[PDB]
Amino acid sequence: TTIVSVRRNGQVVVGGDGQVSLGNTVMKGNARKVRRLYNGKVLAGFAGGTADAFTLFELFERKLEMHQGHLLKSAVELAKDWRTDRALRKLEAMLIVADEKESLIITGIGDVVQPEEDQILAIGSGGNYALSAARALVENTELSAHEIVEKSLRIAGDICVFTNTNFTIEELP
Amino acid sequence: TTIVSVRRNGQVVVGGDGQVSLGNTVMKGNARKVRRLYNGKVLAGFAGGTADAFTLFELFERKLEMHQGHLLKSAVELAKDWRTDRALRKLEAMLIVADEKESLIITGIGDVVQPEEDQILAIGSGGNYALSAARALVENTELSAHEIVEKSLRIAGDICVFTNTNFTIEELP
Amino acid sequence: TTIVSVRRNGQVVVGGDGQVSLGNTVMKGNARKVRRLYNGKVLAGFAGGTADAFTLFELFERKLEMHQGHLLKSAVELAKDWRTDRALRKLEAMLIVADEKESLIITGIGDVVQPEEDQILAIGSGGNYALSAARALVENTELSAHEIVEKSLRIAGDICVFTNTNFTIEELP
Amino acid sequence: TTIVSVRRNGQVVVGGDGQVSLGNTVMKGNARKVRRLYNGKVLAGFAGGTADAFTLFELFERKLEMHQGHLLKSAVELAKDWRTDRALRKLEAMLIVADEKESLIITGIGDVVQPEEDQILAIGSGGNYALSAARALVENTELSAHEIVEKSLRIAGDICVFTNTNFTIEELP
Amino acid sequence: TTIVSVRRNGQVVVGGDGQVSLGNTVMKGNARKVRRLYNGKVLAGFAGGTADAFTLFELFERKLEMHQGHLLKSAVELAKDWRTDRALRKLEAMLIVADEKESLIITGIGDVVQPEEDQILAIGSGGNYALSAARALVENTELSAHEIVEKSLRIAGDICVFTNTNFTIEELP
Amino acid sequence: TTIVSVRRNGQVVVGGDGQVSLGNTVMKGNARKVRRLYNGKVLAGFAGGTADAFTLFELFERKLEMHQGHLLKSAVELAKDWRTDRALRKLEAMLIVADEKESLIITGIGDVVQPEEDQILAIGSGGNYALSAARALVENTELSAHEIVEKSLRIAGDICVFTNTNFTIEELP
Amino acid sequence: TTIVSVRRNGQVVVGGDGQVSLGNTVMKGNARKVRRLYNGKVLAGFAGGTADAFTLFELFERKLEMHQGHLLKSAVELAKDWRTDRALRKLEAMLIVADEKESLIITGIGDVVQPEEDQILAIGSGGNYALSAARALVENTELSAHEIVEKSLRIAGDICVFTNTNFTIEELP
Amino acid sequence: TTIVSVRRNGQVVVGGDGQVSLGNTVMKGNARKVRRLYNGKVLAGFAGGTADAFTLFELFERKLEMHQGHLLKSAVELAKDWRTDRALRKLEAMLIVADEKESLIITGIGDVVQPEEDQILAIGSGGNYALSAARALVENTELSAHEIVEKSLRIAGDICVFTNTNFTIEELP
Amino acid sequence: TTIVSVRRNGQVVVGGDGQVSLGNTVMKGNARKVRRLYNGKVLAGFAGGTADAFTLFELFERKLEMHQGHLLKSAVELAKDWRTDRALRKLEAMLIVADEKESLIITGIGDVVQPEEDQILAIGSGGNYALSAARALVENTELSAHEIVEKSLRIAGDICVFTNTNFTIEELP
Amino acid sequence: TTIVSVRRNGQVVVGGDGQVSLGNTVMKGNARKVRRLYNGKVLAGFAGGTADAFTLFELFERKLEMHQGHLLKSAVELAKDWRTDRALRKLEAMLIVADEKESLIITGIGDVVQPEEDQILAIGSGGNYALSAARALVENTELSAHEIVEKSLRIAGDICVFTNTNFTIEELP
Amino acid sequence: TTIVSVRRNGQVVVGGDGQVSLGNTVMKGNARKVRRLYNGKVLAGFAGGTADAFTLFELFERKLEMHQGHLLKSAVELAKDWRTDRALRKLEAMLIVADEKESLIITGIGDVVQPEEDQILAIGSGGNYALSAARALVENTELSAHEIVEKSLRIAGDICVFTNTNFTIEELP
Ligand SMILES: [K+]
Ligand SMILES: [K+]
Ligand SMILES: [K+]
Ligand SMILES: [K+]
Ligand SMILES: [K+]
Ligand SMILES: [K+]
Ligand SMILES: [K+]
Ligand SMILES: [K+]
Ligand SMILES: [K+]
Ligand SMILES: [K+]
Ligand SMILES: [K+]
Repeated sequence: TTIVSVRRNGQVVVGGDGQVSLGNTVMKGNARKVRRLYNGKVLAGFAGGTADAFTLFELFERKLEMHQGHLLKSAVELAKDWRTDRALRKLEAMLIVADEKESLIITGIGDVVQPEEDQILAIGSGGNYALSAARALVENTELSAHEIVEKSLRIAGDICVFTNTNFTIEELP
Repeated sequence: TTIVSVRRNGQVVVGGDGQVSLGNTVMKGNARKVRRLYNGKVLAGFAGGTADAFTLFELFERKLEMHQGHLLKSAVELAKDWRTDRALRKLEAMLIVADEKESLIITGIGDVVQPEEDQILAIGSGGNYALSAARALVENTELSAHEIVEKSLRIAGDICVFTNTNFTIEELP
Repeated sequence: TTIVSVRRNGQVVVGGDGQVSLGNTVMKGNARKVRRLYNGKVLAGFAGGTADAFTLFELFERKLEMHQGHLLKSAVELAKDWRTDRALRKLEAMLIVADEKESLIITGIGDVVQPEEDQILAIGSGGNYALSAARALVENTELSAHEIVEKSLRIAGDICVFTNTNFTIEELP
Repeated sequence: TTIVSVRRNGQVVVGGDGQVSLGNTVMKGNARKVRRLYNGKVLAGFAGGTADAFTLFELFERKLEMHQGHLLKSAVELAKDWRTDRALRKLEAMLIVADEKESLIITGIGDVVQPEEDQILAIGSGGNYALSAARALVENTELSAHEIVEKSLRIAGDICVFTNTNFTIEELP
Repeated sequence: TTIVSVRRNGQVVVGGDGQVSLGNTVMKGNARKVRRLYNGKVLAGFAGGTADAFTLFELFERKLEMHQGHLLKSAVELAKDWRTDRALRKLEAMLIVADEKESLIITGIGDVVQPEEDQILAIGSGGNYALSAARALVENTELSAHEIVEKSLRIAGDICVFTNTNFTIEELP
Repeated sequence: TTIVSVRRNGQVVVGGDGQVSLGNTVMKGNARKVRRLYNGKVLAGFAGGTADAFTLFELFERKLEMHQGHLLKSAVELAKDWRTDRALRKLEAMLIVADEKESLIITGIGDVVQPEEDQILAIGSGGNYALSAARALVENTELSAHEIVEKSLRIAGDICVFTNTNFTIEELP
Repeated sequence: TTIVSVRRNGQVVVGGDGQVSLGNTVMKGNARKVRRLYNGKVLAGFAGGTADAFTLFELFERKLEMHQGHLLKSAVELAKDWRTDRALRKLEAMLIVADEKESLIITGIGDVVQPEEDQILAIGSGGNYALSAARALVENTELSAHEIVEKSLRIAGDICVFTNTNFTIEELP
Repeated sequence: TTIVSVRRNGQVVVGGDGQVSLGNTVMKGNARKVRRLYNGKVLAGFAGGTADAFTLFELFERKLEMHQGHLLKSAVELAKDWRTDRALRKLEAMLIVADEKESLIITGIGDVVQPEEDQILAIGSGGNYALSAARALVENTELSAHEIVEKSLRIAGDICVFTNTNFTIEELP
Repeated sequence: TTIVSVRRNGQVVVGGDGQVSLGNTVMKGNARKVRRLYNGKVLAGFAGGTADAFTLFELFERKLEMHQGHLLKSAVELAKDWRTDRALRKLEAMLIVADEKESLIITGIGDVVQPEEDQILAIGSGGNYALSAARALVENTELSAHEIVEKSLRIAGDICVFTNTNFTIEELP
Repeated sequence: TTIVSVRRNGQVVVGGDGQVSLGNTVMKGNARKVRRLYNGKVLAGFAGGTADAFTLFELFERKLEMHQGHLLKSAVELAKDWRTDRALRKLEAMLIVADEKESLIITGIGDVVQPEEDQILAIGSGGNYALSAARALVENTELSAHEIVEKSLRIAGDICVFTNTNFTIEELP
Repeated sequence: TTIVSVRRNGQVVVGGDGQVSLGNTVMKGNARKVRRLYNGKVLAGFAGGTADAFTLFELFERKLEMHQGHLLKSAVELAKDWRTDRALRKLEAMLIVADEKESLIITGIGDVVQPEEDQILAIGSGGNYALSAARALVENTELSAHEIVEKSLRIAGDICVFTNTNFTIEELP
């Protein structure tokens, strides 16, 4: 799995591949791993099971609702519950969330990670290949966030056997 | 075990073999791995223990009763319970459910999987062999869902040591 | 890797994918795994390292030369040396060889092996997926051996994470 | 794999199935597990790798050449080498050898086993099922060695997932 | 343990050995593993602890009472409670029950199971040895069900280290 | 640990050693592993922790009280609870109980074991050495139950590194 | 396996059971584990493979020959070679040797063990059960060495699942 | 991670690196692991997730408030809640807190701990490298606490693969 | 470790980081992992021990010498020996070699890998991060091979905890 | 095993227990583990097999002969041969040797070692218990070396399950 | 164990502690881990078995004799033998060697490591603590090589449980 997000010139993009694997075989090649949340104002990408994703995206929306739409505050609150609720502790996954203000990785191990100054985030088994390609592109070209995400996902798809080249890409605004 | 499902021309078929292997021997040879649930409106097949499967089938029917018979919603709700409940987490198996609208694989690891455009799903140790044969037949012949399921189960049976030639094939007219 | 061979209507075809993997990552995606030997009269596919393949193919040619083009006798002697010499025993590659008369699989651990009446052979991690698709196509369509190999390689490349869709296909017309 | 040997009324028969399983799939289905050695005066069957077996069969014939064709002496000498040689210790398998006087199982763990008064020997994952059926038939019917071997192999085949219905049966008239 | 049942010429027999093992040692050699239930009309054999058996047999009787002697319905309900209750789920015993109409195996993990056309059933570590001997005897002799069970138990007791030769055999004449 | 019981000429004795070990060292060498229960009418020996013993002896007394002092009935009831209560399932141990009528071993794995006709029972790591010596003495001498228990515990103490020679022996009446 | 030796009133006996096991099943039930060596002047019992036994008994005879028939000296020399020869180090087993002067256990771990004052030795998985019974008999009866060996082997056979009751007993003189 | 604190000549300093790792890769290199609490009067460093840290620091502030700035009492109560609540017990972070009076380490497993006479404290995988460098510098130079923390963090960052050289250093002048 | 090679506009470059690690700590941070061979006409990078590197670079030079300086031929010959020589088989590592004609990865598992059409190769734990960045740069910028190698090594150094930023870069010509 | 030596007031004593264990059972309880060498002038204790000890002691004598009774030089040469010869390297015994001048421990892995100012040495699994008791007795009582060794062996025999209380004690008056 | 080497102002010092730990206890406390080799012109220290170390030291001196006393060449040659020789591969340890020109670490895993510009090397479980302290002292004081080594060994000793305060420090004037 590869999910990568880039923010450039007032645009933020989150994109992912479509491969769901079981052991060394492919169960599905067109999964949609990126969704729009909170009245389409938040982009969310997940590396993990769909049902697991629904439970966590559901709660994150409840956090946004009670926390005035503050991404960081909502993210920290989600992480706290995910880290301590006996039910949620069974959900193994990683998430990337982004809104018009900032981008974050949320984990189930009590961490919420902000990006470096280049504003790029990536998760999944192939995430670091997209991250490497994205940083190269951001630091050496004028390409748009959308174009970098597309090119980075492709590079990750050609290296990671668990990442394919069937992408789902969401942009905001 | 091999369970395969094909949907074509308004017909939905789910079938499986009959071999139950204990250790590396044939425990039973005429198991019934596909069943009709929800007043005969749902087909369900399982790869795993018979007792475990019956437990999950009953729970799924309760989810269907709860969510107006909507398959995807019910499957996601079952996957969530399966993922967190102490007793259900001890239940090892994979499920295929199908009604007149859609087909899904349900897992105990937080995944609910929809088929690709071919509308085929397969599970079990021999699942991928039936999947390969079914995809070849759907894309290259005019055979019916029933015929493809029978022919795919037979091909899987000649390759997988744990898959039988004694099939139970159920269809939703 | 997936290498598959089909013989139909006087045509024999051997084709393979192009992925070379190290762990769960791809080192090369355009590998040619099928070669023409014995001045074009023999098609040879291999799952394994290129150095191993070069060694085994050069040794195989030598044998074909001294057995005046007899594939089976040449293969039987190859397998004999393979299990005899401590140097060759270190080679883990798997091979498929085919001429206008017959098709065979040769490995260092299982000596020589012939196909069933359908004359399909497959090796590599994705082999059985290709085999399942090929058997379905031979038994249910009038497709040529080339068409079947191309379609079976594709089906396997869509299921096996170690097999890709960049194929090299050779045919003995 | 199932190899079984029965001696009755001056006839000595050794037979086996034809299934070679790679992982948990049918690698090959028509293997020849029983062979005639020593100018056709010895029958030998093996449970394990084909290459490994051929290596041990060749070594056994050299032992027979060395010890005037005496089966027990040669088997003990083979067992000793198999037990200590660096390369042979890597060879995993069990063997059954039989001539017109006696039958023996040879192992790589320092054992040479003679049959009980029933004069029956069996090896392989399905060996004990064939052993049970053969003992029942020798003690309760007047069937010949050949018939008992065929019927015992078939019974083992319905129980052991790794045993085939394609037999090679050799007899010493 | 080895429990085996054969039905022939209007006679049904269930018999078992008497060894109770803890690790690789024998705690008891004269255990009675076959009992007469439902006032003598039902033969029941079990592989497992005596406390577990007492629990399951008392529960089975209750069901036979409310199902007016119907073995299958009683067994199906037994298996339902077995997988339903957390208390019963802890019971790992395996059972064989037989009346003048039919013979069945019941386990906590595989629910209820019926025999093949030969009407032989077996459970316990030595079960398959008894099954192999019994199938050979049914298919090749005119022996009574009692004779076959006695001879099959003996063959299994001579192969399985956890089965002995002190048998308890019950017959429904 | 070694606990052994012999019943001879109207006398029943239960005795045990005094060693409590942790890993390969001795924590205590004078533990009292045999106690008198039910108004001194029942002898009880335990292989396991003291607190574990107290919990189980406590419950067994409650069983005797509600089951009219019937040892077998009380033992089966204790085993059922021990086998299924989530709390009791954590207690790992074995027990021997004896009254003026009979002797029994109670386990936490759903079994209650009665002695062979020689009326000797033994548990603990050294139990089978005392059992061997006891059977030799019972079958070949006229020694009293008390003397055999004492001599058997001593023999076990000289063989098992986890059994010592500091005994606690209770007799009834 | 159980081999036990007792020396009483000028007679020394070595006896063993006949079971050869592979995993949890019996390969042979009438093996002869005790032999007479050195012109019938030495008794030898072995727990291990037959071929392994032949190699070691062969060398021990060579030691006797060059060491004037001195058992202890010959035993220590055999142990030294067994402990250090790369070939012999592969032989896993234990031996008991006895002559008219003394009895010894020889191991492959650089040890030669003399008996306690009771002059009883035992090896094999069931050896300590025969040892316990033998010591009880020697210390409490007037039975002959032969009778004690026979009764001890029987007691071990009823406890150890890897020891049977088919004995081979040799006496000297 | 490496967090280290040194107190010298009325100055207390706490500093840490900025690497956040997941497995053997870096998720972030500019993390701020040292924060100013209690309106600037308390320096706090942490090894662990940011969500965990936010939780523990908010809880610590609350305690400082009710203990009127008493670091030790506040830390002791923090550690009490940490091991008491099942929610907090899931938090694995390690903390270092320091005010103008004293410096302490607090963890969920080891409660509160104070420094040795040199007043150096360190946590994180690289902690002991920083501690070793700091002890050498305190005992052999006149360097300020700030200089020592900066130099010790650098030495640790050059040895530990999970610690980098992007430091955040806070001082209480 | 990260070694990466790019060939662009008649220039070929091989560069690597300087970190040598033992477990999770750094043994050396300025290792030179790229050398010039064959009279400075060949560039060689290695991921593995220095002594191991010297042995293999030494042999590769011997191959060049006897094979007229043909890189591919020399590489295949080195791989064959490395794959089969008992001494060389102990050397675990990966190598990249380049001359004015082509670039290759040589492994000890019988493989020699040529680059894709972009002519980029990379090995080491961080190799795929440099590979991702290099491909992004080659496909989207006009930067020189030297500049891409430098920027790619840097990106890999910021992600892989086992790769640092102390580079050694060689260019040809 | 426990061997301990104490030197006090011109007396040196070496004593050991008598237990020989195989796994968790006792093969012999009256072993003599301390011997007088060099015509009575050297006391030698050993933890290990008797064959190993015979080998090492005969080799040690030879060295004492050529070093005219010099214990240290003889021991240093012994240790040299021990780690030099592939035959001797297989010997795992541990030794303690003492003469009227000094006491030393010699092992195949740690060469020669001398005692601390208290002149106590101990080897064997129970060694450190004897050492702890001996150090307490030397530092706090006026007891003779013989009394201390006897009392320390007893304390160790009461704690270590592999050490018994049948001691052999030798003293150089 | 902690061995550390520092070179400064023409002085080269190698030192180590004296603790040898067997299991988790202090086997010996005054080991001599640093030795002078090659006619006193080379200093060598080891982390690992004493016997193993002495074997490697002897072999190194032979390499020095072979290569005109050149340290690096000799170290690389030793590393090559250590890497491939069957017996030497069983030798677990790390070495530090130093002469008047250079210092190196030699490993059995194909590595020969030179120090960074600080000219410091350290090995052993406590090596990195001594390394940290030595680097702090070399970069921030004017202490001599000898003083830094002693002070670094002491700091390591307060942190590593396996490192002593009894040092052997050798220097090359
Ligand atoms: K991919
Ligand atoms: K099958
Ligand atoms: K693929
Ligand atoms: K089968
Ligand atoms: K048995
Ligand atoms: K004991
Ligand atoms: K037995
Ligand atoms: K670092
Ligand atoms: K790094
Ligand atoms: K003891
Ligand atoms: K220490």
